[PDB]
Amino acid sequence: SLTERHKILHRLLQ
Amino acid sequence: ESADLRALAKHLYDSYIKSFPLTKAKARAILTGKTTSPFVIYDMNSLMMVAIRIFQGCQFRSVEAVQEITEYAKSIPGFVNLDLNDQVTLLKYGVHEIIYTMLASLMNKDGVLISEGQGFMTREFLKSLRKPFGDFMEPKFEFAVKFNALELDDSDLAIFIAVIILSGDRPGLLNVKPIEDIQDNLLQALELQLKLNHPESSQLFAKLLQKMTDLRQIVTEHVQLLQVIKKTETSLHPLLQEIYKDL
Ligand SMILES: CCCCc1nc(C(C)C)c(CC(=O)OCC)c(=O)n1Cc1ccc(-c2ccccc2-c2noc(=O)[nH]2)cc1
Repeated sequence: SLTERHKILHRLLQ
Repeated sequence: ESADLRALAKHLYDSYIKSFPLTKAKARAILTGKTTSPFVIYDMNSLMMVAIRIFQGCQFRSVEAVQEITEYAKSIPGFVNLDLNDQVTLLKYGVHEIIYTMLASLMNKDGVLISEGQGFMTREFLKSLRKPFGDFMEPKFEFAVKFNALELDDSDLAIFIAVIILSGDRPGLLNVKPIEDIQDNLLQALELQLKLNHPESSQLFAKLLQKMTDLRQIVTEHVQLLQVIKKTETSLHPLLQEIYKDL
């Protein structure tokens, strides 16, 4: 849910 | 150990050189004129050659810096093996603290380099912007002058910002045990690096550690300052939006 509430940040990590 | 602590310091220094455009070594040489000169902004006229203009243009590099810090984080040994949810938490709560550390390198008592050193904005001009915008930078300037009197170089700063990213007490962290065991190891690298890089400053480690709490409160006071703007000043970049929400 952290990666769902931070889609831009989550995508910069992958 | 020790020999491996030195290898980690070199690894982080390399990564830091690769991720950030302006090192402290370049910035200082620009600020002191020793470089082989930035445009100087001191009022509205020298800017166009208004507080919203500054405020919105500042978001530009801020977005780019979250990207650079995120890439630097991904190179910290162990970091990409952590639960991906906790990777988001550490970056959410650390990016601003890292911005303010790196911002100090670009500051003196009299102003701040901007646009990768191609400009210099004066502290007087920032402090003279209409309320409440005039107070946004002053807490950064007073932290920067104290922090620069420690006289760290980039090789020290590389490990220091790694220590800031790997804080075990961030809110919402799922599994702190693996985060705390990386930071303890980075704190060990920092302690050893400061012994080597500054054999004369007995308690520079202790002095440096106490700055980490200074940063935390600049971010707290900044966030409270920004809530008032959003209430009384009628945009924010979606990635700044996602970092500030519930922060
Ligand atoms: C609200 C927070 C204020 C911060 C801030 N305040 C100013 C002034 C108005 C005081 C400007 C100037 C500016 O753009 O206003 C245009 C007229 C500014 O950009 N930011 C954002 C910023 C973000 C990241 C970095 C950074 C980080 C890590 C490594 C390197 C850098 C870096 N080194 O050189 C760069 O350009 N970025 C630096 C600066």
